[PDB]
Amino acid sequence: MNKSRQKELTRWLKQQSVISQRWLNISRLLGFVSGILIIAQAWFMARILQHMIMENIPREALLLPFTLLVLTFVLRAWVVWLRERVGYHAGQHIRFAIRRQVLDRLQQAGPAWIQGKPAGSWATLVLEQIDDMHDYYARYLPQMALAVSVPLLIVVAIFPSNWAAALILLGTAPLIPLFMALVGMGAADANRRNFLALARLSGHFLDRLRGMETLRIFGRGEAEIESIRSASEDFRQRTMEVLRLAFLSSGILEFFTSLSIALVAVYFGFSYLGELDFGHYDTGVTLAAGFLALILAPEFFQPLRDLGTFYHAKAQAVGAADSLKTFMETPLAHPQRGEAELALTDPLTIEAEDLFITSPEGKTLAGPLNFTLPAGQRAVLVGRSGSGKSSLLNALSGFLSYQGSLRINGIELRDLSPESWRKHLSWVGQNPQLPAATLRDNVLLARPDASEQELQAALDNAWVSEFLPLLPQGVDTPVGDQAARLSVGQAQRVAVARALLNPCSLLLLDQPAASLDAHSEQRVMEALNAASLRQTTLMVTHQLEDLADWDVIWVMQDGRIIEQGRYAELSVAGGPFATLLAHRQEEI
Amino acid sequence: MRALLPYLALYKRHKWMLSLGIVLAIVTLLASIGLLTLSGWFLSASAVAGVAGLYSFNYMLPAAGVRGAAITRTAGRYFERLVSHDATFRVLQHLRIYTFSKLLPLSPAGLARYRQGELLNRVVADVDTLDHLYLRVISPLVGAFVVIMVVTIGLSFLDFTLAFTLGGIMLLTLFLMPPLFYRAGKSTGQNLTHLRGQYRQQLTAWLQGQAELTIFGASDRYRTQLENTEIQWLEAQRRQSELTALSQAIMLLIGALAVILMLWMASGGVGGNAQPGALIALFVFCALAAFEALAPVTGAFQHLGQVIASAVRITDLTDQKPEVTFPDTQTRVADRVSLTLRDVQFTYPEQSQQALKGISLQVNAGEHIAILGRTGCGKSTLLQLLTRAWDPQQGEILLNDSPIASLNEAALRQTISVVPQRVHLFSATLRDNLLLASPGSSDEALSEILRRVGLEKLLEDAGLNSWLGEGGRQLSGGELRRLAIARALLHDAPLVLLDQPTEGLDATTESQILELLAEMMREKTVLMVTHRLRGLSRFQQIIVMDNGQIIEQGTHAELLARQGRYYQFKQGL
Ligand SMILES: Nc1ncnc2c1ncn2[C@@H]1O[C@H](COP(=O)(O)OP(=O)(O)OP(=O)(O)O)[C@@H](O)[C@H]1O
Ligand SMILES: Nc1ncnc2c1ncn2[C@@H]1O[C@H](COP(=O)(O)OP(=O)(O)OP(=O)(O)O)[C@@H](O)[C@H]1O
Repeated sequence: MNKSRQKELTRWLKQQSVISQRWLNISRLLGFVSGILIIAQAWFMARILQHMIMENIPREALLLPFTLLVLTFVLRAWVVWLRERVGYHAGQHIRFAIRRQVLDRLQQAGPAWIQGKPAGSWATLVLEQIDDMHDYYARYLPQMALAVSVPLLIVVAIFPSNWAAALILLGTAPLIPLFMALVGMGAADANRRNFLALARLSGHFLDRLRGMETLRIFGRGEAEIESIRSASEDFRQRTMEVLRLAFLSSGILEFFTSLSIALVAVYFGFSYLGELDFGHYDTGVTLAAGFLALILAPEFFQPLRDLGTFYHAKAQAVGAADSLKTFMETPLAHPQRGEAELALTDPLTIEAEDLFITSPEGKTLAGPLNFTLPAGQRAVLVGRSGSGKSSLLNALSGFLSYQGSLRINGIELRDLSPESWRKHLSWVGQNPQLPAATLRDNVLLARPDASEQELQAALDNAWVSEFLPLLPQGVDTPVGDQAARLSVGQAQRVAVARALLNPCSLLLLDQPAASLDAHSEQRVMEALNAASLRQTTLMVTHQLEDLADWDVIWVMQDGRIIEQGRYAELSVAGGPFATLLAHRQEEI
Repeated sequence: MRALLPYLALYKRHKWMLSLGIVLAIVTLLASIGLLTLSGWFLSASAVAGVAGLYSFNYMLPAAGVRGAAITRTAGRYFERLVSHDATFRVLQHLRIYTFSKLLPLSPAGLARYRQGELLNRVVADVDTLDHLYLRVISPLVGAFVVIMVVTIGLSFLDFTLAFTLGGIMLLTLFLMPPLFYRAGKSTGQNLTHLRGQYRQQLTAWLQGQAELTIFGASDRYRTQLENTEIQWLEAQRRQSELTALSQAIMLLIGALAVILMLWMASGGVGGNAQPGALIALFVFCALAAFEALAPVTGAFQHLGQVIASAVRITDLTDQKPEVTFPDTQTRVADRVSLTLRDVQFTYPEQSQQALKGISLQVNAGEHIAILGRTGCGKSTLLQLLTRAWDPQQGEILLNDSPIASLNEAALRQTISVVPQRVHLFSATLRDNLLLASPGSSDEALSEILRRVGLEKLLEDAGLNSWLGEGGRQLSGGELRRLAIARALLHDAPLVLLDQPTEGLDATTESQILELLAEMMREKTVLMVTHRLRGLSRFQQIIVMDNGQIIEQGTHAELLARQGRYYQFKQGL
């Protein structure tokens, strides 16, 4: 974090005050009015005290200023109330807008960029970093002008009685900025380091909490405590490090203010005794001027201390804005966000030539794939594990970045208006998880207004109603955290039922028969064949039985496809496919 | 308010450091009052008889009286906050460990009640709200109390009535305002805590599954509900700000009333003489300056409507009994282990139908058995009962002719290794993600065991210093299974529980893995739960349907002879 980065962050933070300067102006005006009122009160009190003490005049003749003093006090209270309320509202609005922007960008990002940090870090960044700019956006910005304006009025009102006190105050004034600018940068860097440590701690704790079963079965019940202790110590040290600087700045400012007050009081006390007699307009010095200066000087010094206090809030905001600004300037998958709709119906055709699917870091997960699926049909991918089949499916879905291929129906996939494009897909996924709360909502995640086709969907894929009359409630069972209510093999059927509810135009079937016995997998396979016969499909099945009428077989390994044929022509001497089939049939 | 009692007892370890804070607070408050009082009295009394007859000797009031009040006012404050804070965090971190420990020994069905998205909130953001309790709750009250009594006693020497009036007004405000400002703060803080927890849980649940939400177009609804649950949180924050502003206004009005009363009343004489002179100034200035000490009293009590909720949440989290319990000093590890299950009956909590009833089996000195069944038949429940996750409701589960319960955690967790069918990738270095089995090992055996399983592609480029899991490289669906198998051979142990190997691997890789597993495990006992009927040459085959053993054949031959179960399992149906 050098000086240029802080300047850029300050500019970015200042950019967002456009929708609240309207209330910032009102806050500044209210502060100015309060600054006038307090001077009026001080003058009234000084006159009352001088008349009461020197001339021994009874109270009745001074019955007038008491009412004015009371009115001034009431007006001051009302003004401070209004100013506080306006400031808070102006502070809240900008945070609302910033959080909306951040959530919009995060939604636009996708599932590949989201995994760049643990979910705990994302939650901490969304909550704490956004919420920690309220002090900067509410207090410091209006105060930046009040701390300049009010002392000038105070010293101007003090001037027409004795220039010595005004000169003392003016001489004492310039020292404070020189002594806050010496710690501003240290605060601004310590804040960012502290926030990074907190994010690390939160992410570590969440990740450790998610996988407690492995820790229990392996007995690692001692090292995790050590890691948590180290993270806590790292957090505490940074917190203490920033608080120390804050305390030092506050103490220095308090010391200087106290010294100036003492000097002014000493001078005014000595002037009356006839020992100094140098500062006056050749008319002596009266008790009113001394009392006015004594009452007004601490209030002259207060705004500078307030600015010094809010400077560290500004530093906190600057440090917090470092983590969410870098994320907002990282290119997405396709940095255009194109706009086009590929009609409706019109059976699709996926054609790619020399498609090199990359990674969200810069790696390569594929090679020069060359293929074309003609007007429907069904396709199966079979090969050695770790080739890039799931990468191809993800690239087709639109979660990765490709290079110059994979056009459909003559239109490049880069500019298909993602929101419109994702309507033609019925994903099945590998190792599925249930993101809803009730078992009925997961099976209704696509079209949430249906009550008759639900039974047909649950009975067509079959064997999801076999265990229905066994759960406590029924189709409204509150499934566990990830899938704890159900087993592993009973979530695959739920996912299959979810993927078969409504029609589509492209069916990207991942491995559907995972952790299933023979009968259940056979029924699900029959249902999936019936569903898949009606439109374009893409399957990545891993078993080499019952593929005699799948129209095409693409054997792929090392991130490329060698053989693209049919079962009859590939089961005789078809190289790797023959070896795989021989292994499968001999091992049984 | 008994919920705050246990967390207010953490003073026996930092008593002196925290008491020094209150001592310094009263010292600096006294200095702050005295500076203004003495300055005002000097300025007033140097003008009556100061014009002529310089008999009010000068070099005592400014020099000793004021220069000694400009240092203590500052040096007192800086050391006051620097010490206390240092103690407070030194306590909080300790709590952040303690709770975590109480979260460890209940993985199954223990934390299945609480959502995993809000336990993080309780651990992290619900222990950082007690700093208000440890900083602002105690010191300002005692400071204001002592300062008020000291000032009133000092001023009572002249005209009892005035000092008594000032002290009574201050004491009435002190004893009245906090009990009146606790009320709305209670409800507002309760709403704050509940809504913050709910929002964090929902935001965490929105991620971790963005792919399925965005593929099926089900993100707008969840986003709308997120904004809906954030709006009320913002509203409650606004209510809190409004209450704080009203508190400040009331304080200012009370100060104005006190100043006006002390100015007007001190006319007929502050103690005889009917015309005091130079005393009214000090009496006015003391009242003017005394309320800066009492100003922060109500902000400490108003925010007690939020700390109580966090204390209640933490107390609920930390007061849950375990469900297993372990004995002591019974390790006595061995090399050959048998297994006996006479009767096993289990019912999952909150359920009403038995998921596992009537199971009996016996494995003798390093056998090799595999169990088959339907998609749901409680086969993974049987394995998890052997690692003492739940407690059986009937029968016994022997181990080497000895009860399982009479074995400490250092033995049952030592001679047992498992390969679960749901692998987890910790966001840690590959060397730390694989040393769970054997922490000692070496840096050479790791590569050797990683090369035989067949990965051969992770110990490249950076190698064993790469960052896996979230925030780094993410393994595929088969590499995860191979890694799970890999971190089950270093652990060794004379009893292995392979839950489901080779689920997501092709024929060649699965064949290599099977050959490796057969070669390395020869003197051990294997209990496999497989769905592929591949190479079943084991010494015992067992089939389940709902609860019991349909046929315990154990030869793989008479199943081909007797046309019962498993005869139709492999031909087709
Ligand atoms: N983001 C990534 N960064 C680095 N390597 C990656 C990334 N995503 C995938 N890989 C690696 O790519 C290789 C193969 O690609 P991919 O993950 O698509 O395998 P796959 O063909 O789907 O495997 P299988 O289907 O057999 O599980 C693996 O070694 C995997 O770890
Ligand atoms: N956490 C849980 N709470 C209550 N019941 C559960 C829980 N986990 C599983 N069950 C129940 O256990 C029964 C099946 O047992 P289990 O989960 O061991 O199946 P399984 O036969 O091992 O399945 P698979 O072969 O897919 O692993 C079902 O009735 C299921 O609802």
